[PDB]
Amino acid sequence: FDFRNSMHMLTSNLTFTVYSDLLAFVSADTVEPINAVAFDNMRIMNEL
Amino acid sequence: MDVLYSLSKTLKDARDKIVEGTLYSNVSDLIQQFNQMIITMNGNEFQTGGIGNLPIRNWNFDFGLLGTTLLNLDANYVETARNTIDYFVDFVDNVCMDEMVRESQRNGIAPQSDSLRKLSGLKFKRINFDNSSEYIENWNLQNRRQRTGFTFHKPNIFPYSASFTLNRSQPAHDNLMGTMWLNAGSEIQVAGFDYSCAINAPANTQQFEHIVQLRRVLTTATITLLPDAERFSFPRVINSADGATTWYFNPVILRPNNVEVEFLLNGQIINTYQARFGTIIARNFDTIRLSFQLMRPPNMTPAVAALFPNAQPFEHHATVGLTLRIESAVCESVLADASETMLANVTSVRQEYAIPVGPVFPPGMNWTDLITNYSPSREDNLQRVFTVASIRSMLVK
Amino acid sequence: MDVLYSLSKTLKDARDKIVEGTLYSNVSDLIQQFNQMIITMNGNEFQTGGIGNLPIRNWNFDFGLLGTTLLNLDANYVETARNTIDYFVDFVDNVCMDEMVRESQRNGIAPQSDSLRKLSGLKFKRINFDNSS
Amino acid sequence: MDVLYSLSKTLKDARDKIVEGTLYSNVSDLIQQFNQMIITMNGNEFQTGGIGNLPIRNWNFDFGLLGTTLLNLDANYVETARNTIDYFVDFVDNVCMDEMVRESQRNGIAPQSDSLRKLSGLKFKRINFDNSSEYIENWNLQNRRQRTGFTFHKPNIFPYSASFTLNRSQPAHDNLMGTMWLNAGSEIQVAGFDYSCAINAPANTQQFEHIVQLRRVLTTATITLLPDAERFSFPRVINSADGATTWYFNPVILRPNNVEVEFLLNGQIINTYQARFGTIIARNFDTIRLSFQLMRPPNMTPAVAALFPNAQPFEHHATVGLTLRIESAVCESVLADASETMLANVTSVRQEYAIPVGPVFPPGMNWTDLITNYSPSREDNLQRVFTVASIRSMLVK
Amino acid sequence: GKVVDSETASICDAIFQDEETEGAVRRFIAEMRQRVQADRNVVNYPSILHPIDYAFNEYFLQHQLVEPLNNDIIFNYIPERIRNDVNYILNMDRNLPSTARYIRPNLLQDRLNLHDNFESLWDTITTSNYILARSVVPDLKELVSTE
Ligand SMILES: [Zn+2]
Repeated sequence: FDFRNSMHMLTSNLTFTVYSDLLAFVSADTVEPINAVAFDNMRIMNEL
Repeated sequence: MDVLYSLSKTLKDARDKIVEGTLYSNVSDLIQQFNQMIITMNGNEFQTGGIGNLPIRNWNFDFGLLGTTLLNLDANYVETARNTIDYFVDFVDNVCMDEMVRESQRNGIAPQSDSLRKLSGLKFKRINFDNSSEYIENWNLQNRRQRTGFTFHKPNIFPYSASFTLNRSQPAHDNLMGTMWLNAGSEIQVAGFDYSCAINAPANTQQFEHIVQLRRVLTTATITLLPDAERFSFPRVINSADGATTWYFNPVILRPNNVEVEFLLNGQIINTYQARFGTIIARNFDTIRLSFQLMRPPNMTPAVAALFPNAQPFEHHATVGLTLRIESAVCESVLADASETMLANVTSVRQEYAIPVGPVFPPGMNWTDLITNYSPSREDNLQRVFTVASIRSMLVK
Repeated sequence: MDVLYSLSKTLKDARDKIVEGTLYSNVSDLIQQFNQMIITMNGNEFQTGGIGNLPIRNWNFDFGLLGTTLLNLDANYVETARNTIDYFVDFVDNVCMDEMVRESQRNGIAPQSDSLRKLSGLKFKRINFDNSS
Repeated sequence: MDVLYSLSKTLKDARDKIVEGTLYSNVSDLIQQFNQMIITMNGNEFQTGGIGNLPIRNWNFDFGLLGTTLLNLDANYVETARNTIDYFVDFVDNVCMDEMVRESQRNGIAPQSDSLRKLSGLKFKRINFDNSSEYIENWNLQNRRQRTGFTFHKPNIFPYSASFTLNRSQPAHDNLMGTMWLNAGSEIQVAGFDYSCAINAPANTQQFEHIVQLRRVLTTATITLLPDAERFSFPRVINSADGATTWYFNPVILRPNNVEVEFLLNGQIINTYQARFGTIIARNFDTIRLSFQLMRPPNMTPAVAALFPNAQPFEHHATVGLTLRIESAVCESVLADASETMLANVTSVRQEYAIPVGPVFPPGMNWTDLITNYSPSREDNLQRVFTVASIRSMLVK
Repeated sequence: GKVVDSETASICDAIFQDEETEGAVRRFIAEMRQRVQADRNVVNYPSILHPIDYAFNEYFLQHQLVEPLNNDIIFNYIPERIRNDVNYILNMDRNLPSTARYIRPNLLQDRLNLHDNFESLWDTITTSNYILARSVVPDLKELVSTE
């Protein structure tokens, strides 16, 4: 056993915060069904 | 100013004491000092140049401290350091140079540059250290009204002067008597000539004398004094005093008789030597007086007698001379000498950057002109400028 | 023989692809190959020279591998490596030269030197690679 | 500097290994390296130009990365990449060119431009990789310092020199003896002539000699040596040494007798060849000495006898010669040769952008002038400049 | 001085006292302190392991599979579509500390081509993916009275 050859220095980061699931932070509502539109843009379900 | 100094012995005692290998505690007292600096710096902005062909460079600071650890310095430690020093090196250079040109009359002894005027600031003094560099050692003691000079060499105290004085002459210049000399640097050569070989002189002896007044006192001078002036021992055709014609000098050399050298200080004889050739000491003087004589030989072999007739034409001109060289000396004022590069450094930086002639120094930092009229202002500026050159040479040669 | 080759592209593609900085993954496929060598070697003594003005330098082996850990090579990594390569360099030179003089009328196509005759050995062929020269 | 290199093998080993098709795997070890770069960059503003006719394009950095979420590269992947490379290409060009002109006496071996001075910075070293390009391979080895070296086909070691030396001549130039030669590039042709055909010479043999001193040592040279100097085998009217008149040379060629070629190093014979024509090896030399003789034919048929009378006029001038060509060699210093485009690249970029003559290189990068006074400064600048040209040619030809 | 971990600690206190261990040792152990840079998030702690150990733990550090995180990335983990489908509203509300860190989802495609022999299993997949679907397909509304 030789000391100096065993002693190393450490590069470690500092204080994260791990997040899972994710999404959630997504605030999202929705128009009222009667107002749908397809790639079309004219309106889906337009037979009043 | 003193500030400036540190900045260097910092780096030298740094770029030197820090290398792949050394144990820990051989740099503890050092590392510390170092960091202290970095701190004081970071944040303060600097500027250099704006004069002649001097690159107006801008400097900034923001460098991490250290990993004050690891035992036997690992290579990786060095490189991450050298890279931080090489900004200070290339810096200081641009700093020295900037204040190594500006001249000021009234009060020229002090700092000038927008770089240094900010260094003498108080918030910076937190740095000064290890003032054993002969020059700083002397800078300080000077701001303290106190005595002490520097050790010089084959010094440069005599402004170039090469001339003659005819004590007896006539239009034909066929029977002259006088002296001719060369004072330059640390050397003096002087010859006394008498075309008549003292034929009609009292006691058949012609007296000569050469006086040289130093612009600054030299102390503790080791001097070589030798008989004869080789420089004036050969045939010459010289211009007359009025420049209207030329005369012929055809020397034959005799030993100088009753040689007496006096080293005076304020008119007082401090050292006197009678016919002593070889090495002599002149401990404190501002003037050198060399007195010597030509004595007509009382006994002459035919060959000699033939050179010295009782009547003109005088074709062989009796000449006696002396050579004096100041090998080393101490001066309370900075001077150029044969070993130090200060004058050359200052002159070189100014020449390289096409620095315009200023109000203090003669064009080209001409030494003869400078020492001939070595005013207090020129000396204060010279000392400031020489001290900076010496600070610079600790890192950049 | 083919052995010999590797020993070099090993070093070149080495003394070349290893500079203060590079992100590891440019050499992962390289480091490996390298080490493999060291192993096979260590423990076997070698002899060269023995003619005209050719010194008789002797050689030995016993070297540490190469931490394949780090992500970005630090200067310190290099130096501790270059010092180990410079023994192989100054070696190979003395190796080439030794078999670059001996000649044989009969099988003057095969290996000769006490240095190489041992290289064609089987326990060594664990090295060959990148024969594009 | 080394930085610079990578930036390229990066792109080449890139614009080459990245195409519609291939399996990711081929580039995993590659992609990575790449990205690493982008990061270090983005956010740093760069300036190029500011001299002669050199635009001053400014560059900003804000680029995305490279998903590693694929196996087979779809065309769409390429184009979104090539568009990002074409900014680095058109960049590097403007970068090389900028530092491929500036010169510095003091530190010519170093970086200059506001573009590169920022590259040697530490925060960038995070890139360097795959240094197998013959030139960089040699750049590095030169900074740690050791046995560096290159390869050249018909190198360019001899500054152009075409002249003669008359060892025996007279006003009428009707009975001359001497040598004439052409040293240029990798070739030497030298002829020794004796109008008298050694009629009054000891042993009826006239000795000749031609010495050529290389400005740099060449090692491992493969050389062709042939008898005769075709260039000096035809009738000529030449200007006299003083330029006052012209002489007539009407050669008739004989085989050079006792040919001896010596390749010397520091005055020592390293290789010597006696009358060996064809291919010879000179392993290490800084000087070539060619000695050869004209021996009057002891037996002559009438037609021959008629050319060489016992008395003047001498109308057919006996001539012997040699031709030596260095096909290949290794030099520790960069040189121009018959295959590499380095000199031409550097010279061409400077000419195209009307770059003013600087303090280091002769006007027009003139090879003869350069090699004639191949100072350390010119060599360090040449190597820097040649290495950059080689980095540039990996992408732009 | 503050140090790495338990073992690291022990060792020091231990040797510190085995008299026959160069006065240099105590020194090093002594004055050697941690490294704490608040800004940036740097922490260089003095340690001790072993060649083969450093080996390990090392790479564990150089491969901290943890990328950053901006409002922008959250926004992006979203199909290029939908965002461009007016019918749906998007908005942000929580902020993001420069502390944000996630774990790459790793979505390399098929890699294995089972869709050309492993029928048996595809059927089981489809089935699955299918039920999955029904669970989502929104129920209908407002119909015409059966009767
Ligand atoms: Zn001396």
